[PDB]
Amino acid sequence: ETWWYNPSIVVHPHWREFDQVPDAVYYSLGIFIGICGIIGCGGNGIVIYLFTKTKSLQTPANMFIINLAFSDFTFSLVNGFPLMTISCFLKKWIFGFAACKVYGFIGGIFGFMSIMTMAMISIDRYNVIGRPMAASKKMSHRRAFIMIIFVWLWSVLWAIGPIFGWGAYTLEGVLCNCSFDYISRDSTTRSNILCMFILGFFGPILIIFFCYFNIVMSVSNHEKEMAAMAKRLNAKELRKAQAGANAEMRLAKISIVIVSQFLLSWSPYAVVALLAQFGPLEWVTPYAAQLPVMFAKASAIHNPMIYSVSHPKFREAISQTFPWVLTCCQFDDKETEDDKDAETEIPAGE
Ligand SMILES: *C/C=C(C)/C=C/C=C(C)\C=C\C1=C(C)CCCC1(C)C
Repeated sequence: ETWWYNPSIVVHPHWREFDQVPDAVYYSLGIFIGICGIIGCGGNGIVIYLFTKTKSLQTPANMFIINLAFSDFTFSLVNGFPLMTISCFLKKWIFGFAACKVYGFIGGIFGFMSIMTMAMISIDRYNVIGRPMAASKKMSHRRAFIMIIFVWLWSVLWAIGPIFGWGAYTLEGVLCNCSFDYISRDSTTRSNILCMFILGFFGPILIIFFCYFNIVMSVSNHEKEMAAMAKRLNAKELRKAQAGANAEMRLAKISIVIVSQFLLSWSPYAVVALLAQFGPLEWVTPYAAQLPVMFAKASAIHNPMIYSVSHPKFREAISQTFPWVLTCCQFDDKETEDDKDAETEIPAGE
């Protein structure tokens, strides 16, 4: 009688009025997300593997990197193959309501976790680079451990609403994947949406901007300070300190790119959702929602590749364990120099 009917999940009327997209579209969708599964799990596993097992990557702050990779790993796993990919190739979500809820909840829980984790990373950056060299503070296992616990609590908190009625996780677009309900406009649903956007999204963003804008409005605070101590009878040994700042600065840079990646990837979909909840629902067409959600879902497969082309110590480790990966991005000793000087200790004024 209909092409959208699902015996397990009641599809919202809105997605029911559209014609069914072509077969080629479903197949491309499944192939697409399936490849995010491969790259995502593959790439994130490597970072988790390499970071937890390499000695040069054993600093507390790196725990955030691992947590981020775990987040992205699980997102790519659950959101790709087999729940969505298989659903696409059958042009139907054949896994039941319970799976859909788990799917949507897992998508949100780790989506909120990746930015909040980034927030914790932006904080570390502010303590090492954002503050003055005299008060510079490195991350401690204690601190880091507590921070990720906050991350986990926070992430689960703002994504579990729909699990208890304060919102919902159902099918969207072509009905082969799940997410939260941004169509229904009841008090309950709308409050959870507002909470997701404000607490889950805007929240960590503020932390980010407040930390990076704070690192920018301190580049000069540091510019001067570097000199005052430089001519401060600071001998050739000064170079060391300088290398350290370069090394840290590079990582801070990286942090911003992965954050930029996240925003560029999620902001579109976010917007399409808001239109459906506050604007012309007629704009929210099958592709209007689908294509931008795919872009968002792939977000969880980028950091690893970003790291592989800009992270020196990490690039080192790869060359030493899975060198084929660095083919087009060949590694060289010179990439780790700044870390050498920054750590090479001076023997009593040398
Ligand atoms: C494919 C499945 C998806 C995208 C499930 C998403 C769930 C969810 C609660 C998402 C929340 C958001 C982000 C994460 C970042 C961008 C803004 C939100 C609030 C849409």
